[PDB]
Amino acid sequence: RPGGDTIFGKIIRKEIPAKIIFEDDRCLAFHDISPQAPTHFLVIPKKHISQISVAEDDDESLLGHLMIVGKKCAADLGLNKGYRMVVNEGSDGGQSVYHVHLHVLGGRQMHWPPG
Amino acid sequence: GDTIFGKIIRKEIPAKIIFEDDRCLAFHDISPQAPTHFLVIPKKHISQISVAEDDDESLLGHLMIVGKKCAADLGLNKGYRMVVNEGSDGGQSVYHVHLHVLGGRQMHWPPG
Ligand SMILES: Nc1nc2c(ncn2[C@@H]2O[C@H](COS(=O)(=O)NC(=O)CCc3c[nH]c4ccccc34)[C@@H](O)[C@H]2O)c2nccn12
Repeated sequence: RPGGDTIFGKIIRKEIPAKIIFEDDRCLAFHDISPQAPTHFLVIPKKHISQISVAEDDDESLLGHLMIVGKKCAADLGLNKGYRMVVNEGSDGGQSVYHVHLHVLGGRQMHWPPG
Repeated sequence: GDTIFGKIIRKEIPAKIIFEDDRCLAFHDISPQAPTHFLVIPKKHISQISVAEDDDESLLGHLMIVGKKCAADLGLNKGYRMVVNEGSDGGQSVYHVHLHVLGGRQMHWPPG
C-alpha cells in the first residue's frame, strides 16, 4: 500500500471514493467533502509526505507542481474572479489529515485575515 | 517589479528581511494578521499565480521550502498556515506573487 493509510492514501489507491478533477503520475485533485466556499478542492501528492514542515529539499518541484495543477484546475473550473490557495501545518494551522495538501477555494469573496 | 514588492527587492524601501537567496526574498508583512506573519516572494516578476508558467514550477516550490525553513527558524513549532491569494475574490493585494506564512496563534476555519 504505497501512499500511506491516511484517508488521502486510500483515495489515491481508489479504495475510498472521491470526485476527482485531475490526476497525473505526481498528484491528484479532488473536491473537498466539507467545502468552505462554493468551489473547494484539494491537490495532493501521490508521494506520502506527512506535512510541509518535514518536506525534503528534493520535494521542491513536487510542491510547485501542486500549485501549477491547482491554478490550472481553478481555471478549468471557471474561477475567473480568483481564488485562495491554503496549506495547513500542525495544530495552529488546523491540520486534520497528515498527508500534505493544497486547498483551493473560490466562487465567493474570500476575507482577510485568512482565519 | 512595478510594485511595492519590486521596490522591496531592489532595496529601495525598508523591510525587515528574514532570508534572501539568488531567486527569492522573505520578509515580515507590514500589516501582520498573526504574531508571526511574513511573505516569501520570487525575485522574478510573476504578477499572479494564474499566469505562472510550467517551468516556474521548481521556483514556486522553492518559495514553500524557504517558507517552511523560515517558519522553523522563527520558532513556529506549534504550526502555521501558508496562503497564496489570486485575483479579487482571492483578495490579492499586490500583483507580484507572494506566499503568506502566518503563525503564533490558532488559525481558524474557514480561511476567510
Ligand atoms: N473529499 C474528501 N475530503 C476529505 C475527506 N476527509 C477529509 N477531507 C478534507 O480534507 C481537508 C483536510 O485539510 S486540513 O487542513 O488537514 N484539515 C482541516 O480540517 C483544516 C480545517 C480545519 C478544521 N477545523 C479547524 C479548526 C481551526 C483551524 C482550521 C480547521 C478538509 O478540508 C476535509 O474536509 C474525505 N474522505 C472521503 C472523501 N474526502
